[PDB]
Amino acid sequence: MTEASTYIGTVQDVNGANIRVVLDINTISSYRIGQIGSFVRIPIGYINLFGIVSQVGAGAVPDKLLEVEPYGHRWISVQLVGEEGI
Amino acid sequence: SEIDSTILSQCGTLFALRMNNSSDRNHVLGAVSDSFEGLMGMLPTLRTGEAIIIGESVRLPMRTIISPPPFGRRPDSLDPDVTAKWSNNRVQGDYKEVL
Amino acid sequence: KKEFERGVSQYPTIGDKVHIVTEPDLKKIYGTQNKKYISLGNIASVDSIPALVNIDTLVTRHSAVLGSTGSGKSTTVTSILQRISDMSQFPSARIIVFD
Amino acid sequence: SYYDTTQQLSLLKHVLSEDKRPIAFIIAAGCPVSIRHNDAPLIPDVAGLTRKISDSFDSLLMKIIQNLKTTIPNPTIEDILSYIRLLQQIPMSGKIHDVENSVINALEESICELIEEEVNVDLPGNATPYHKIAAWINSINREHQVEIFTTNYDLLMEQALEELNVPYFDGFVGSKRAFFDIRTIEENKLPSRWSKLWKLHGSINWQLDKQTQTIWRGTPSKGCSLIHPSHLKYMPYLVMMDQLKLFLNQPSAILITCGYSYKDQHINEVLSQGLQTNPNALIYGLQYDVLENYQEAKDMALKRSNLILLAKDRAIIGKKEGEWKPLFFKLGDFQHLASFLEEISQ
Amino acid sequence: DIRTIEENKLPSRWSKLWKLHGSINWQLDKQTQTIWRGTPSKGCSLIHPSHLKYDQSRKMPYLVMMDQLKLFLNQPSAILITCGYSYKDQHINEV
Repeated sequence: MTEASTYIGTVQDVNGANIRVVLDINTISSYRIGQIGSFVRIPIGYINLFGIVSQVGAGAVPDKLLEVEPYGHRWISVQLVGEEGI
Repeated sequence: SEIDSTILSQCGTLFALRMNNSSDRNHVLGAVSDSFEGLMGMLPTLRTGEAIIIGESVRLPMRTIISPPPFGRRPDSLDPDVTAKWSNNRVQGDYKEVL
Repeated sequence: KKEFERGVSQYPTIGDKVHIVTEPDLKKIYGTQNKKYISLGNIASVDSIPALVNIDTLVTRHSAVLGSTGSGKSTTVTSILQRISDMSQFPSARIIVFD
Repeated sequence: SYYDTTQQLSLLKHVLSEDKRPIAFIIAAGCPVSIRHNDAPLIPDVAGLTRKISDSFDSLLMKIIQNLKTTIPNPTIEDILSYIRLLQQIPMSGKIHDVENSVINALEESICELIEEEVNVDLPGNATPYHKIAAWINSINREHQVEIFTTNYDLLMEQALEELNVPYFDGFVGSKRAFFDIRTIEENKLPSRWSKLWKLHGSINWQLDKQTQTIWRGTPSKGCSLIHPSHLKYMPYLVMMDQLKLFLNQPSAILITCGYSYKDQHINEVLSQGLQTNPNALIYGLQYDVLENYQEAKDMALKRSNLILLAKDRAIIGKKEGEWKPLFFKLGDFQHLASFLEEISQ
Repeated sequence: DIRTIEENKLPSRWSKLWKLHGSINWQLDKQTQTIWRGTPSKGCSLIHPSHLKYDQSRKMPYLVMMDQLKLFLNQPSAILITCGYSYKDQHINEV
């Protein structure tokens, strides 16, 4: 059905090992939402890609989005760490 | 990050494995002459064994998986095993011979 | 129908269709008929491809291996040295290791 | 010229972990032979049935065998049954074997009784592979339900799927007589939760009531069965094969055959037609034997690109034969496939 | 030709003719199941095609014509006229 429990957002930019994710939870802010030291899980078909948050706020927004819309910051920057095998 | 740049710049081929910190990655990227932006962003998340061969010895910069050596002979230093030695019961010693 | 040569001749225009590279195309790209190149591993995408690497440029020009201590660089170096010094193919190898 | 097992298994695990793609199965006679109840196999393969018929029954049987072998190789039970029914089609057919007829009508009944009493073997405890498959079926709430096709005459699928009560539908609707329905097959207006199981070669509980010439399933009577491979009645076979063909035309459809020997003829042709019609269809042919023993499978693999044939020693993929990278690929065995399915289930 | 039946892309003014029981100019091919139509062969003809074991499925003209009739009937049409039928065939009656 809808986005189940433990849902944050969708990937919207890949630079190899620097993922940028757009938040979907409007005003949850409370397991707390992704902090700086928190981990996130990205499942790809069968395996889960684990990553660590690195930047939250205006630091994760792409350069051109800031020039276009500098008042909305709902982005986080994830750096991939490792993957879970079989 | 410690190797002289004037020496690392003269090496024809580089086998870039996983580099964690940022100084090493910058120092390596500054010493490579055939860079693809698609692959050079993959350095921090390379698997244990994967290599990125770049230089004059290959037609294109390729991301490979080096064929493992056959089991039974792998590089392993014979350093003392701390946990195994510390888990043993303490026997009486003869320190007169040590002197 | 000759081979894969670096550098394009005429650039695409608006509306040109973009496809995806299949495994035979990868064999065409990363393959060569020269006798100097030696297979050292497999490409990450599909494991059926050999990673051909020249050996004249590897030794004569220079080489270098860089990576973190947790990335298993010792195993990679051991595999490379064992592959270069194969007895059946290279009976007259000459290597000195400053362990 | 070389293939690696690990990448193939990884690809298959990736495929099975998508709920958008409809999934199906083919459970041939090679699965029951893979489980041992007593020292003897729980259900022998077609060669076992042929040997049992030969040593259990004599002169007219040998005459029929010689007549069929005059132009055909080593026979099966289906071959001799089809020959018997073809003889029954002609009224004055008793002069072919100089038996004056009316004896073949009893010999076929005796053979049917023997087969129906032999195949009723019951299922062992909850450790059977079919139980693992049934548990995997309802583990995930897939939006497209998995269909199952079986060529087996027995009822191991029924017992296994009912021991772990799961949604089920085989075409027959009813409680006392279980009259076979055709319309409800064709509209396909059923909730997604209900599973679909279809027996192409017929079961042992099927009884032909004659009289009004109607078919019904239920309690297995003595001697009266519908074991027919295809038969030539003036039918479940045609509509059910049409259902299989319609399924193979669905976009991004995956079909896995376990224990199938590809020796049948109509099944191979309908599979080839389905593969050629929709290029997005994909069939995983899983065998447990040397690849050289399946000539028809080799021809289909060399003809249809989107058919993947995997054998114990060699494997042909994309019209290119090859060998495993250092027998391998134990996934051909039914037990190993069931363990794989139950470990991927969680 | 078989596929052009299924794409059904034909001129609007063009009509369709199907012979359910076959013709006297159809002739099979010894090498493979072809059933090509041409000059009436000397003695060789396809009359009442019912013995082919469905070899090389969909190549039999009977099944494709039957499916064409079925798909036409399934169309939300409103007219169908028959003449001279004795209703002595079970296969046509059932469909």
